[PDB]
Amino acid sequence: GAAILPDLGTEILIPVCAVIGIAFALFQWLLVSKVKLSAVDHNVVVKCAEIQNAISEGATSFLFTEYKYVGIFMVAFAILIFLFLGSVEGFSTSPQACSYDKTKTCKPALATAIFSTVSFLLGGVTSLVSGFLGMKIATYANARTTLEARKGVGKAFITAFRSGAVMGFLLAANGLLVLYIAINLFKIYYGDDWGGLFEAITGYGLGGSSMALFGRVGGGIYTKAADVGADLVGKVERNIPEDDPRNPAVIADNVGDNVGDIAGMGSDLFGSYAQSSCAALVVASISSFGLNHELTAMLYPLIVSSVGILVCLLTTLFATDFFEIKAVKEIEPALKKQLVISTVLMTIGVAVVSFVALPTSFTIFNFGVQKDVKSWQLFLCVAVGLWAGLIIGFVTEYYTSNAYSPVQDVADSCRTGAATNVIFGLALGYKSVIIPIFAIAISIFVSFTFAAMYGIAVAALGMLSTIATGLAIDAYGPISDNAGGIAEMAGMSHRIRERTDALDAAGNTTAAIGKGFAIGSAALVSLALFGAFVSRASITTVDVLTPKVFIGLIVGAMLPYWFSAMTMKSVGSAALKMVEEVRRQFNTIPGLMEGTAKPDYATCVKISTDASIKEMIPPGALVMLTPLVVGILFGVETLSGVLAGSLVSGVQIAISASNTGGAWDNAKKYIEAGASEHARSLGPKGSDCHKAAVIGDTIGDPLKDTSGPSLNILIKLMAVESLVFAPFFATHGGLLFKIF
Amino acid sequence: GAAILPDLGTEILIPVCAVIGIAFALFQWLLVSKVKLSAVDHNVVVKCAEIQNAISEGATSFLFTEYKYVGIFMVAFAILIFLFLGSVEGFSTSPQACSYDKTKTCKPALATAIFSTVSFLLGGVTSLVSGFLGMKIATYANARTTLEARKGVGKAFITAFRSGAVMGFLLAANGLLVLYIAINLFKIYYGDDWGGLFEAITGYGLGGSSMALFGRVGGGIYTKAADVGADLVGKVERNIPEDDPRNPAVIADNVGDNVGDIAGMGSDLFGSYAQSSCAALVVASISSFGLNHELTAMLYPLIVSSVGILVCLLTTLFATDFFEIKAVKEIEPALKKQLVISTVLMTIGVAVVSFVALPTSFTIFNFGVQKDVKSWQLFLCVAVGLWAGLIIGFVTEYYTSNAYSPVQDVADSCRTGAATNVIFGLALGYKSVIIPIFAIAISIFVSFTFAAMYGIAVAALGMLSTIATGLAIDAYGPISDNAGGIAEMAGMSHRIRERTDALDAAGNTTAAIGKGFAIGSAALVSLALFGAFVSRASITTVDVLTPKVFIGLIVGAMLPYWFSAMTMKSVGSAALKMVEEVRRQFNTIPGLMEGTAKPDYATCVKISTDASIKEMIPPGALVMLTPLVVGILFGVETLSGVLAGSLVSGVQIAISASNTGGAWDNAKKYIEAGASEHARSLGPKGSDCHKAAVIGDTIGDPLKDTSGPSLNILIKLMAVESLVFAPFFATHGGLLFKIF
Ligand SMILES: [K+]
Ligand SMILES: [K+]
Ligand SMILES: [Mg+2]
Ligand SMILES: [Mg+2]
Ligand SMILES: [Mg+2]
Ligand SMILES: [Mg+2]
Ligand SMILES: [Mg+2]
Ligand SMILES: [Mg+2]
Ligand SMILES: [Mg+2]
Ligand SMILES: [Mg+2]
Ligand SMILES: [Mg+2]
Ligand SMILES: [Mg+2]
Repeated sequence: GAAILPDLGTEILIPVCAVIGIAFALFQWLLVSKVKLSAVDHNVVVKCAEIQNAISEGATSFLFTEYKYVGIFMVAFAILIFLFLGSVEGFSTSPQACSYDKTKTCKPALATAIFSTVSFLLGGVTSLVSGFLGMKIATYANARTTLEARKGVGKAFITAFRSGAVMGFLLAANGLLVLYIAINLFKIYYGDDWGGLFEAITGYGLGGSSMALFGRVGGGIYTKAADVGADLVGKVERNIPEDDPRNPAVIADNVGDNVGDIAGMGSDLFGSYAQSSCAALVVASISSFGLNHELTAMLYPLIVSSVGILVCLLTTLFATDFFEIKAVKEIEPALKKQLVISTVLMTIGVAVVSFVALPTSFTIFNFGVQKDVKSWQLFLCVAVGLWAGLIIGFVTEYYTSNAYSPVQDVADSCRTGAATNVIFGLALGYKSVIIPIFAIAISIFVSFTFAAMYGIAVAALGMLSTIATGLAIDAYGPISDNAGGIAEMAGMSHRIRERTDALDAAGNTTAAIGKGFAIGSAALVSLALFGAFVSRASITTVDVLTPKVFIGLIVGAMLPYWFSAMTMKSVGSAALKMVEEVRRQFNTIPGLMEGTAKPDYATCVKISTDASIKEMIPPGALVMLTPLVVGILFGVETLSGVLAGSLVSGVQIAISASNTGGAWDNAKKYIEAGASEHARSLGPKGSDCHKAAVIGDTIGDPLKDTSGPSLNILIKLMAVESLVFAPFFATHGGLLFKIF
Repeated sequence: GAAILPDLGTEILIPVCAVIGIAFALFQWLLVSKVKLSAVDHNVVVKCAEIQNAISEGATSFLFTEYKYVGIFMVAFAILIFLFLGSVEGFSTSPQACSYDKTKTCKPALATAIFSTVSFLLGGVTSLVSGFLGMKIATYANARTTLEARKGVGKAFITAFRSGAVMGFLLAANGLLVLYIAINLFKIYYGDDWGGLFEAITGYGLGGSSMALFGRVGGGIYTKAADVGADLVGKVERNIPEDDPRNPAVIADNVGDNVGDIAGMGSDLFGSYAQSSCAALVVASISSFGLNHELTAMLYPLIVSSVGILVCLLTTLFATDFFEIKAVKEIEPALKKQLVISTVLMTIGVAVVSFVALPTSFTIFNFGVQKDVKSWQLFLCVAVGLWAGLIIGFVTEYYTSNAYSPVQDVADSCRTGAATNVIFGLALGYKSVIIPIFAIAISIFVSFTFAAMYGIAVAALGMLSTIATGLAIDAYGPISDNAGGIAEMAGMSHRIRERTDALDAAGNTTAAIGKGFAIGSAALVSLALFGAFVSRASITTVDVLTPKVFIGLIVGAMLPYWFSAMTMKSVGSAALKMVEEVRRQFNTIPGLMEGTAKPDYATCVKISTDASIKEMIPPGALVMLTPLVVGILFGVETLSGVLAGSLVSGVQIAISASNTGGAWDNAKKYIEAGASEHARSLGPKGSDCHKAAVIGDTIGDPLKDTSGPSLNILIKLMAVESLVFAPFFATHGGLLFKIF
């Protein structure tokens, strides 16, 4: 059944909304350019601009180096996709029976091996463009946020948030436009074979998350080596302020906010967006929508994202035009309003899209059977994902903001030293998982029940339907974080650093919230892909109580720990070398501590550049080799176990790591600000409580910026990778069981 | 068909072997009594006796308090068991057709409800005896180990190890003999109805682990609050030795080792022994052994345990007589040789047992079907668990002993502060899970394939066939811990503490190893019980990709994190109180720091007692209520997911926590001993490195002694509980799906 909105309306609506989001982001970049500064007050403006240039050059330099390796890996792995998928029907040029309906004839499997390779490289390139653009705006707006901090918090907040929105709307409108364009290009070849079209398209998400795994790990290693080294020697050993220009690791630290927290994060979320859209597409592909070639209903996920951009645009105005921040206590509530407003507005949006872009009745593929589904049931699938996200944001704020007891109790535990600070921090993180898991389970139950794997996929997209806003609040953070580091390197007034610090602490909470959305959506989308994988691999039942599935389940559950071991050990080893370097400079360069001599920044940049590029590779290998190794040697049943186990296991450590690290940071920020008497009782900066907080903060650095947030990528990447290679695994895999 | 070993022989062999183990234990306790002391230098002998009595009194006191609460919970829960099980057939007294053979009449379900309650209480009481006896031997051997340290490590080693063996053989022979007696007593009633005989018997393990959960958590909180408090204030703050008699928290610290590391541990391992034997028995009971009433083969697991006692007796003689330690580097290898010899001897013993106690062919129940199994396949089932254990032992040694690079690098990482020490230690723990998980997976695959759930249960039992020795080397540790604690409190020479420190470091590794075995066997027995549950609940297929199962899976996987949040927070909070109290005495009691005034030990004992008796309740409730809540509300399918999820997810956190904490401890011991240039450069005691090590160690305290080791109980306890209540859930559960 056709919908109210005709195919031509949809063909127009989607890219119109994208260009709108692009226009809007370009516009926000313009308003941010209204803040003038050059390296030619005035003496302070010149210094800020010199510091920005140092950071901007350091950031661009690292991404270029990083993307070189990753681009090469991108090219190599694309050959593997062509070869393995092409080998399914021996590289035949002949058409064959449809995988989904043996009464019909489909395009040759080799064409699909080729179009998978193309969309993969599309996804890889879009992923790199995402993180790179985000870096460009972030390294542009940081000093602009510092300069506007001379006029109050509100003025600096806007600059930071407008700039976060630039990244938000650019990433979200570009990822949509490319997908839409790819789908229409692909359709030219595939014609009536939508099954093959969208099976090819799923390479897009595989491309996105592949180039994101390396950018999150590599970026995260770079940034945390510097962070730990700068803060330990600077603040704990030498009693100098954070981000002090004497500290040789400060440039690498602040560069690191852009190459990890911004660039890697942008790629990470692009992967999430792309996989969730593609997952929905691949199931609709072989449900009534794709079989009846109903284009509008087929592109329902892209229509939801389209409305999401408009909703997020109106939402953004509330924090950019309609309201101003007068007290620092208004920052976190302002950012949270963004989530609440977008969630409420988008519920209405999805209601409308569900009403105009869907027939009231259709069928959804359900493990070999066309299942009857109503459009109001699909509305609820998108909606549970959307609201689960908001719930996750709220619980995450509660456990990571210093406006509430959990983080204040952690700061408070500093009176008895670093050991109690850490025990309390760990326990907080563990505790934090409870509600998010419950929210995820409710989303799974509701959406699985109504619409099977498609429902779960659109629940994932629901949670990410507000991604422009989500990215905006998140990106706002590292921009504020740089703004404070620049203020201190520029030797500005203490009132400036206090303002940026308030903006920064809100960004800490905000970045934890972003991790929650990433982990929540990854859980949902991976589950949906898992289901699609099982179908595509022609498995009758994934029975937990079979030797093959169970070994996969327990081994898959171990993988997130293995991955965490590597990345933790890497940061630890790199930070250890950074500390030794910072100490060397302080102890051998005369006048450095005195303020007479310049530190050698480039040496610290090198330590974390060398460590990141080298050490990003094994965890990257572990994630990408696991589907291939298990699928080839052990078979699709065992890989099924690996996927379920790594999902339910990886999710727990991801959440606890991110929240623990976030809480330790904000506990530290609490002490540093001294905005209440309790906070003031743990101070001043330099006290034993403050230093204990800093210890916990630096332990949490790799937890929340390297291992923790990369875990969502590990889970969803393996899931999509498994689906893509399912025909190959089902045919040529299971080797060890065929031999013995 | 009958085995070579006739039923009457088996009836004799088993108790004879239990009596041999009990006689051996008594003999060792006798030889240990040859070390004389009394409280009535010669002052050194007197001071040791007074300190020992203060520790004995404290430990006997706490367990009485703890066991009183637990014994009351036990009685209540036993009523719950009777009521819920009896309600399945409305408490009818009428016999019904046997589920395993409709041509036969079985005893009423009501009788099984009664005998299940009886076996539950038996297991609970035996668990309590196990922990209490262990505490009584440990608190008898501690000061005798101190006095013998005057003659050297070798002498001290012998008394500590002889004593650990007292516990090991008493616990193994007692667990065995009680189970043998219960089976014969229940048989008087059940007659030919072996299915019901052994279904009732499974409450034994349920009682064993129910009580162990509280003994582990309660004792664990008690000891760790003291430990962290004593260590932080005394060592990091006040710069005094560890276990210094001036420190008010030292008595509670050392009582703690007996109350947690001994009594808790003893109950814990008893539950493992009981569940594995019971898991094997239920499956055999409705296989050919039970269907054909072949006693010898039915009691195969008990015969294996009978032989293990004898094997371990021999093995013990190698560390007790045939070899003398004369140098500190020989302690760990002696300890490791215990595992090696027992494993090799038991491989032979298990071969002999498999040859004389089984018919060459038989059938094992396999989800409704009788699976043809051969006796050499069964030999391999128990042998693969036996050998997986040793691998776990070797790998765990490699990660927790300061003789190897992992821990030495952790210690080395102290050179850059507490933050790096914590990052390295966490990474070490994560890294450590890999081989054990693979070892468990291999064991599952082999034993699952050959003999389904019975094979799996029998592999778990295999892993614990050498439990007398396993307990011996383990119990050796806390005894050695107290010995150095007593030596310091007694003001004995530096040389004595040096010998005890060498004994105690080996104990840290040995404690990690015991944890490895408990987690390994927990995974195995839980999976077997999971499978039995599924049949008992008449579940046709546990399909991962159904809404009901998957939500159980993701929620199940979260439970171990919820549990770790609670226990970590408890210790953190009680430790924070302990620190405040210790600081108060040092700061306000004139003459304390000077050693002319005595501290108030009792107040610290009271803080540990109050926190542990209170805060053991919620995590205990989380474990025991979960099957009931899920089974009653959501039904057996969902509970299935929960059983799988908590298994695969819980083992990862249990392994990484135990090993990280172990590594932090021995990294500290390495610095404290200065037995090489590298270790010395990190010292001396009181250096910034040492204090960084102490910070790591104290964070590790609750990880490895409260949360970590209790996790194996969480996993395995929910598994027996689900099986025991399975008929009740299958019939009266799943309400939320019945209402709607
Ligand atoms: K941040
Ligand atoms: K120990
Ligand atoms: Mg920092
Ligand atoms: Mg930063
Ligand atoms: Mg910063
Ligand atoms: Mg921060
Ligand atoms: Mg940081
Ligand atoms: Mg201690
Ligand atoms: Mg101790
Ligand atoms: Mg001790
Ligand atoms: Mg120890
Ligand atoms: Mg300790």
